[PDB]
Amino acid sequence: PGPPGPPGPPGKLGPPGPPGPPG
Amino acid sequence: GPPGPPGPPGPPGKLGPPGPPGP
Amino acid sequence: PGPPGPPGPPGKLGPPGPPGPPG
Amino acid sequence: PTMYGEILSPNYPQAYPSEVEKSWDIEVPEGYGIHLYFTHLDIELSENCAYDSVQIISGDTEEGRLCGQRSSNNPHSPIVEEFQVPYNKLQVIFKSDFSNEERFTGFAAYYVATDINECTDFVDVPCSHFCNNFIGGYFCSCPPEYFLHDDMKNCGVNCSGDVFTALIGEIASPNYPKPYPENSRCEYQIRLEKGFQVVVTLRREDFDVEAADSAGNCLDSLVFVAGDRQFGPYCGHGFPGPLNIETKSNALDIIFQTDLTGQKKGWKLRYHGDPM
Ligand SMILES: *[C@@H]1O[C@H](CO)[C@@H](O)[C@H](O)[C@H]1NC(C)=O
Ligand SMILES: [Ca+2]
Ligand SMILES: [Ca+2]
Ligand SMILES: [Ca+2]
Ligand code: NA
Ligand code: NA
Repeated sequence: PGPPGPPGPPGKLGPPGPPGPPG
Repeated sequence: GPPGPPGPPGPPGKLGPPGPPGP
Repeated sequence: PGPPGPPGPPGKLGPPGPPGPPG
Repeated sequence: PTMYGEILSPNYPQAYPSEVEKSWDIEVPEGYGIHLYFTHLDIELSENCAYDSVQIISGDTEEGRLCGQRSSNNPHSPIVEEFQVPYNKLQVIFKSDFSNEERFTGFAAYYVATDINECTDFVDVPCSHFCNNFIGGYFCSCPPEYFLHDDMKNCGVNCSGDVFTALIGEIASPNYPKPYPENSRCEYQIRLEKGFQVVVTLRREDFDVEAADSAGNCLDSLVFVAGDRQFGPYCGHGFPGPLNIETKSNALDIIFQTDLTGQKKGWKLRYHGDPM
């Protein structure tokens, strides 16, 4: 049999993190 | 001959952007 | 043997990003 | 305006910074196309190349949008991606998003001016006879005794200039009764004294010009101009008009126009002067 297909595209960008502290 | 199988799924997405600033 | 297989599907969603700065 | 050049990602061959948008404007002189080719490609991979990408824009359409890591198939060439545009201008745009999770060394590209072969590269050849291509342009040429028109496209025989002032004379198409030249405009002028009128006579068998098309249009034509009055255009096997024409004028213009193909025996006429 032939070579397995190239791996798929990478997953979607992760969501932004939470808001931060306050100096 | 026999073609290769459909490849594996891609890598997981990268880390999201940093969150917004706080108050 | 056979010709290359097709690409796989997309991977899982990435992890949430770091927390925001201050200010 | 250059003939060749080099396009490198920011900080090449090291990793490129985040959140950058760089653009290059490529211009080669008129008469040239552009061969753009990449010899290195190491950019962050994403679906539809949304995060990081290098963009190629010709005219204002998108020739390509590249990202990811790729090496060459051939060991005889380092070229990974290449574009051939028939335009003399091009734009390259490189952009990166907020983060790189690995070391990405960007890209390296080169462009060269490519000559346009106007004689072959297009559906139509822009010359009536011989097309001569050279680097950066082209030119048309003509067979012996044919000369190039002001449009620098059409070649034609020089058969104008002879002004007739004699009260009686004969006029024939070039080379009569051998075939007349192609793609030419022959202008004959008769100028008599005021008190006289030019009258044209010819035998019907002394006129053989290419026949009209299916719509009655003359491709080759003979026309007589006496001021505003007009006789013709005439064409076909045998003179279709009057065998005796009283022009009511002492000045007459005879215009013989032929296209590129289809030539016949031609024509032969006589003029004389009648009183007013
Ligand atoms: C053509 O020949 C005539 C002489 O008969 C000459 O006066 C003229 O300059 C030549 N060339 C053109 C373009 O008419
Ligand atoms: Ca990036
Ligand atoms: Ca050329
Ligand atoms: Ca003709
Ligand atoms: Na770089
Ligand atoms: Na003739």
